[PDB]
Amino acid sequence: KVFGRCELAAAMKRHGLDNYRGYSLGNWVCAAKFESNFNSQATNRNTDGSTDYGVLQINSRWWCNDGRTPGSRNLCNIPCSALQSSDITATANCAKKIVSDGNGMNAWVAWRKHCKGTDVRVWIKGCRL
Amino acid sequence: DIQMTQTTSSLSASLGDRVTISCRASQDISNYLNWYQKKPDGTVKLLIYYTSRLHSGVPSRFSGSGSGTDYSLTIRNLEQEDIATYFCQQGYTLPYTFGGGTKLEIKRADAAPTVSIFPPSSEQLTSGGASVVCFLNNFYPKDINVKWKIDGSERQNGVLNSWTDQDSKDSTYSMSSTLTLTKDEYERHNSYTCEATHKTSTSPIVKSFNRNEC
Amino acid sequence: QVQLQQPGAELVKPGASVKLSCKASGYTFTSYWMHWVKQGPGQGLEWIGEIDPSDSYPNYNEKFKGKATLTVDKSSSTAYMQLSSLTSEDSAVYYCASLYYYGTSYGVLDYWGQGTSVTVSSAKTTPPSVYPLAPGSAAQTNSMVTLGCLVKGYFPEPVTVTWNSGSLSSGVHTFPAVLQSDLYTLSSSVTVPSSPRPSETVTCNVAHPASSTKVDKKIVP
Repeated sequence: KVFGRCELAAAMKRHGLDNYRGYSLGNWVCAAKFESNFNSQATNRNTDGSTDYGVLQINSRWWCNDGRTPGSRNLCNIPCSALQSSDITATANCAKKIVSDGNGMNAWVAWRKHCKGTDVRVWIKGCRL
Repeated sequence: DIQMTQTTSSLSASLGDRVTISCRASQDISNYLNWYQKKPDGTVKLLIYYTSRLHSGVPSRFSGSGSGTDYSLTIRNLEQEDIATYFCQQGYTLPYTFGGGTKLEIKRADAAPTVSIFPPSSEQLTSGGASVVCFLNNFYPKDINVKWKIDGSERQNGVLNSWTDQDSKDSTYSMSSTLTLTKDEYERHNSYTCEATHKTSTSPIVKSFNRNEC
Repeated sequence: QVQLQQPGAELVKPGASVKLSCKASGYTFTSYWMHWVKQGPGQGLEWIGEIDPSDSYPNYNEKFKGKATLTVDKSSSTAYMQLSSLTSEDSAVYYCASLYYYGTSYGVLDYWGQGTSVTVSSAKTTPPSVYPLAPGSAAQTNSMVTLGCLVKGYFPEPVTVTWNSGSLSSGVHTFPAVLQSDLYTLSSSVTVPSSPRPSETVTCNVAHPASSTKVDKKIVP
């Protein structure tokens, strides 16, 4: 599945992501862009058995369980499958722990690179939230 | 889940000696070990996170160490508030599991129970009650095993104990060991003993009363 | 400045449910995860659950999946644990706590609450029965006589036991109010020189705020 900038922005908001840990919606919608471009099935093998899943590219070592990853901690208490879906409940909430782990959104390199410091507002501009 | 074991449930030493509380987890939880202090007060407080990082506020006295399956909290100069129970928890994964604890206690020199059995008050008997109280008082160690016996054989299905946490004056302990039979049962046997085993005495401490006393 | 207030006691009938409540302050409620640990009698602590206030997202301990039900209320800044179909075994002190200052990967709960001691009992309010414990005729009288009392069958706590309206009470030992079949039982044992009694007399004064039955029994052989 692929979400529309607003479609996603809506869901993200409907599952308390706005300002969470001080991060405003703009940041989570942009985050999803340069990460999966709103594509639920965007997987990515890593030279470390880890595989990043979902819109937000959540790793399978610490936060997710897929079976095939050695050193698994499953902190989000969730099977990776859940990050590949028509809804972001599992992805939104499971992202809440990640952003709550130290350095903010810098957990998402694409965000640090294409979003840290811009006027994220643009990304929700037109979306009736 | 991950089994967090602490082999020693109670540990004793004196106010000024170093104490070392152990904690061993089932699998390598890679330094994700935390130590919590539960004071008799009820409150719980974080002392160390991630094996050895002193939580902000804790006295440099507390020291954390270990890495792998073995860990341990080590208090340098045991003090006042230090007398509480110590738990260890793992952070490596869900569900979180904490150790069973390790209760500290001020070490004293031995003692022996000052036993003293009591026959059911006449009043209680009116209401058919039958409680044969026995008070072992001021002993140390607290390791004390009692044994109720009504007219020869032991009794278990009805005994009732209750200890008294180490006293602020010496240490010692004390315990009420009530036995409750029915009026009808009381009056059906004789020679009630309050048998008490306790390290300090090689010969088991006995104390009894036959109905025919007065 | 991070403060989880929490009701100290909570009496509950068996078969019913209680809704424990933990109220926060000093930080942005919804932006932080709420944790709850149980402490079984004479056992270790048990992690029971997790919940995110913002999207009300619970994270359970397989074991308790069905006993406890996490919930929260934002307008009030309060997390709630509801113990369904309460039973004997499920009587203990329940703590609410937070994951605040540390990185989620450390699983370090810091800034805990005080506690709620839930007691499951069907016994209605009941006044105790005080009984005097006088030593026997026998015993080649040793330097000390030890009297005692058996304030038994009351519910619920507390009950104050004092000897000689405080005057004597200075060699007492008051044992812990153990509970059995919905009721509690206490006891106290005074030790005083033989010279003082039966002559001068000692006397337990029992106080049961609830029934308000102030009792006092004579310790006479």
